[PDB]
Amino acid sequence: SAFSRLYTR
Amino acid sequence: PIFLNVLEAIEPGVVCAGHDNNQPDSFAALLSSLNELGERQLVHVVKWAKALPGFRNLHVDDQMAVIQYSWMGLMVFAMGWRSFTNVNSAMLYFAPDLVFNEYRMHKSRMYSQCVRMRHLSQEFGWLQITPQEFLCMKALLLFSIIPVDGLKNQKFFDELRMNYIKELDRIIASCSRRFYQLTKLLDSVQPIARELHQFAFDLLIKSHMVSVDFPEMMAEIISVQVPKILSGKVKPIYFHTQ
Ligand SMILES: CC(C)(O)C(=O)Nc1ccc([N+](=O)[O-])c(C(F)(F)F)c1
Repeated sequence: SAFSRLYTR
Repeated sequence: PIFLNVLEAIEPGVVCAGHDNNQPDSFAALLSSLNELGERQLVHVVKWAKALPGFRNLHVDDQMAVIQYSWMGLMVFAMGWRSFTNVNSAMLYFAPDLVFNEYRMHKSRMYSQCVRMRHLSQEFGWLQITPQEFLCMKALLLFSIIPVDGLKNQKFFDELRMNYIKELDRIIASCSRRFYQLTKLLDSVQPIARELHQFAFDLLIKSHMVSVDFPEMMAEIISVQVPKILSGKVKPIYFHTQ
């Protein structure tokens, strides 16, 4: 997900 | 004051929408700007939440879930405070470049929600909410909406919510009367966030018909997470009934 990609940065 | 020191230190700064104010207002441009501002505010909410006392104790999937479910209420409550602090609630201060007078409230097709947000803003004044109460109440809003089927580690969420409630009791400490006032105000956020979720959802479904742009993360969250709230699978935690 785009959110999870952002979060896991 | 270690806890409050941290909340002050992590509080986001100013976030702009990028709206073109040097053009007559239109529904499509106002809403495309609100959507862009919502994406930029979500990035700041992530950085803020990750830095909260105890938040990293939650399961990572629960950290992500609670941010996505609570984002709209967090944004409503912070915008109501900016509106009170910057313009004495005379307009809705979404951003320094996105300030809604009543005409814009009407033009946005979100008029009822906006009036309810202006009322919330006024309450900050009426109830003499302190900046420290504001910061503790906003943090508690992160921990105020969850799935009926349970979080991955629900017990760790319950403990962290309880600790935030304890910090609010310590800030208040006549204590009961104030607790009643603040929890009524917190509960009032939830129906406004409910109505904004409904509007956002409906707008996404018709967005091609009305020329409104949604950024990728906004379109994902409104299509994947928001409908869990609208369909009653994810529910607020109310203090009063409700
Ligand atoms: C329409 C939708 C999804 O863009 C939206 O509700 N955007 C939005 C953006 C920013 C903010 N804000 O707090 O500054 C808010 C709101 F929380 F006030 F309502 C909504």
